[PDB]
Amino acid sequence: YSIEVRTHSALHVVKGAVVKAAGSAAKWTTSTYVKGNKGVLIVKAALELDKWAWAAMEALANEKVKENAPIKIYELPREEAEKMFGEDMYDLFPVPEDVRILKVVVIEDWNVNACNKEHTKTTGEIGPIKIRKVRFRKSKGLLEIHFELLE
Ligand SMILES: [Zn+2]
Repeated sequence: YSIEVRTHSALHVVKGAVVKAAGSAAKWTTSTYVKGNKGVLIVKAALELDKWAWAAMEALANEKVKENAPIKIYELPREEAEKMFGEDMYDLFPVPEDVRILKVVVIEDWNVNACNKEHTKTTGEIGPIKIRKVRFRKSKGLLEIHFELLE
């Protein structure tokens, strides 16, 4: 696999970790990016989290990785997808109304996201995930998770 394919799959794993560590008050992604072996996940955060969160997120992310869980894909009609997954599968960008069929990524009881990119078949292929930075921006109610993979 491409390092960026892996880093991108890691976004899904890391997102799930953030939600598990912080609950549903940090579950809406505003934006993300992948550059080589590095990725950044930014989510809306209603609350500042405790001193254990950063470490908790990294631990949870890596645990999901060794679990080597399958990264499922459902390519369904938009209406069926929305019924099956709800608004949860969307990020905070608009998905043109003419897109009537969605590819949605599912890591069972971890993360659900409408995404048309390539992914690893399982979480184990991602390798160790390292979170070198977590920045909470109080006034904007935004939480940034910076992480990186091994090439
Ligand atoms: Zn994706």
